[PDB]
Amino acid sequence: DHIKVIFFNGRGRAESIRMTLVAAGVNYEDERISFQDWPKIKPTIPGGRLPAVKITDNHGHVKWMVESLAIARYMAKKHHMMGGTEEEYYNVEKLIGQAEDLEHEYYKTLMKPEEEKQKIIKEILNGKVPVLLDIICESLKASTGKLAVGDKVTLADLVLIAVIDHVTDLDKEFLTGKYPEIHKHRENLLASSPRLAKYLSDR
Amino acid sequence: GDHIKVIFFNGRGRAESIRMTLVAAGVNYEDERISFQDWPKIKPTIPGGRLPAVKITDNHGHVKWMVESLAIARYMAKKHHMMGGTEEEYYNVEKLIGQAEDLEHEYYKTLMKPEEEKQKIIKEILNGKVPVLLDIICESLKASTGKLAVGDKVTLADLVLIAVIDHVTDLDKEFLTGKYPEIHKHRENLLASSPRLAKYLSD
Ligand SMILES: N[C@H](CCC(=O)N[C@@H](CS)C(=O)NCC(=O)O)C(=O)O
Ligand SMILES: N[C@H](CCC(=O)N[C@@H](CS)C(=O)NCC(=O)O)C(=O)O
Repeated sequence: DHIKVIFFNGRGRAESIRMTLVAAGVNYEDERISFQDWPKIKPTIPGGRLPAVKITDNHGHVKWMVESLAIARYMAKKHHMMGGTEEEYYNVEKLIGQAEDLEHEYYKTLMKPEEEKQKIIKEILNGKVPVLLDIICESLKASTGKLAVGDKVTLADLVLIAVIDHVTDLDKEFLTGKYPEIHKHRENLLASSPRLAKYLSDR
Repeated sequence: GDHIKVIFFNGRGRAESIRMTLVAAGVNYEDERISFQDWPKIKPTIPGGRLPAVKITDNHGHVKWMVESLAIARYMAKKHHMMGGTEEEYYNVEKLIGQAEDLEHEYYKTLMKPEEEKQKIIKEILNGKVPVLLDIICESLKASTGKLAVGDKVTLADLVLIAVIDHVTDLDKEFLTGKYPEIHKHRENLLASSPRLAKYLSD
């Protein structure tokens, strides 16, 4: 099996797929599509949207996967990162749903001109962003372990890291002196996963 | 002796997926609808401060709280064999869910806005992402190994899809008239496959 991850942006929707693969110790090839090449490549991608995952086997047969968090969930599930009980599974999904709500605020700021981007940033950072970070903080407090859910790595952990990095892309100081539980989550995570720590250090 | 209470405000909102999976599973529950007037006082009693939420009471009267609509839905669906029976069916369940939620998110752009502003946004999405997403869902449905969204039996993907199509039609009751045969065909196949849901929806 050759796994290829096809995407536009370096820390976009593909991050959860890449992080999931990295934490599982599964090898993959990154293929980044330029803004210039997209018109040509679009019709070749089932569904016409990125990110997408092209899996090619030993005999050269191709299976396609699309919808970032559907792919992420599938891989996580295969590598035991979707919780170990129905109840852990619920808590993995709760946190993902929370992180995705936060991500959606961030998305409001994306590919807009330097001007409109900063009016939206100011609106969300005084709006749903702190509300959602508080909700995530409380969710983290309720874990039975040191990570988002239980004591071992799940998709919840990886989706959370990616969304937090997005918030700090909007205001680098936003979590400075605040949300100890979030800061602590990342500490505990990089310790449970040398791979991810190594992946994230590089970029 | 679990008492399941579904707490919400809309009525055909984010709770719908929870209600529909309970209905399909033939699991009984109580609807508690929160009025605008009552929300200020009820809000601090809901963990997370957001609806919908599910309050589960045993025969002793201990409380377990569930929040995040699609985390609750997924947990219920998983418990009742509606999240696919293989890892690949599971991926396909999530793919369709992800597609439906993209559509839902366009619909949300129109909500709780004054009549005039709502008409400007409705026109934008209906000539933009809405038809693009409906075409993607149509092709997803075509790729099913059976007559429903994934395989031949009910999954969460089926219920999330019908909820989102009803939202599209709330925006323009004619939008799918003579279009998207596979979507109409899906709902047909679904009501037939689930008397309980057909009953639930007719009323
Ligand atoms: N539900 C999303 C859909 C992906 C999506 O909205 N892709 C955008 C960029 S992140 C895209 O490929 N736009 C190019 C196009 O649609 O032509 C996912 O997580 O996979
Ligand atoms: N967590 C997401 C979203 C929850 C959400 O945005 N709920 C809103 C309305 S649909 C809410 O209860 N807001 C009340 C408030 O925040 O004061 C879900 O349950 O699907």
